[PDB]
Amino acid sequence: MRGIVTIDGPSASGKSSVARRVAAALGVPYLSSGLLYRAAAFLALRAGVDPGDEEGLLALLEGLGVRLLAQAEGNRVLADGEDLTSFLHTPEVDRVVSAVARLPGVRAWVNRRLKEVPPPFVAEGRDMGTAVFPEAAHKFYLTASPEVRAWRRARERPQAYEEVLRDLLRRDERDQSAPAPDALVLDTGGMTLDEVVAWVLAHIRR
Ligand SMILES: Nc1ccn([C@@H]2O[C@H](COP(=O)(O)O)[C@@H](O)[C@H]2O)c(=O)n1
Repeated sequence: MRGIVTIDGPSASGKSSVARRVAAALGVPYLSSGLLYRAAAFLALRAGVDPGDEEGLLALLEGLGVRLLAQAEGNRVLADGEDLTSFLHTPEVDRVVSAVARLPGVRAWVNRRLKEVPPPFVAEGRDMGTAVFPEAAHKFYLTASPEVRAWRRARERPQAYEEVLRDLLRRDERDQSAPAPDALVLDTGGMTLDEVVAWVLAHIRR
């Protein structure tokens, strides 16, 4: 695989772990777009800025040279040389990331970073196959019910399914990229993620 593979889906749909596994199996990097949005949210929080000031947030993001490091075991984000990754998959970031992800300048910043990487790679996100790499040769979209998404997210947070589901449902209401028209759509509530990885790899290697 010498081009680009995109794997998009809603939160906790499995696109991150599937992308990491598919990429490892192909011997190419994977790019987690969400980790960049999480980093922008975490930095805006810690910086004490009003995230509605896009100009100031973008000066902060550009000034700290925030960069995505693709490592086979999992991506890392460094800001002024500091690895922020351990602070990004937390309840506070989950709860505020939507406020910065909707800012056009922040999406442009994330997309610029991603579009810098030389192919091949597997990129995962919400809109990798639609907004960022519409030319990708292999596109996949993973669907998942709110219930299985809340169950998976709860496994990785202090909160339980009951609360996570309420949170995800309110977030869903609050906003969206649909699958790309040429993406293979797979529901991760029917197939196990191990089966999804195998199925995605069989399509890529054909
Ligand atoms: N391509 C992407 C990836 C993530 N996001 C935003 O980043 C937030 C975090 O990403 P994750 O569900 O992939 O970890 C998402 O909830 C969403 O707000 C996005 O808006 N577009």
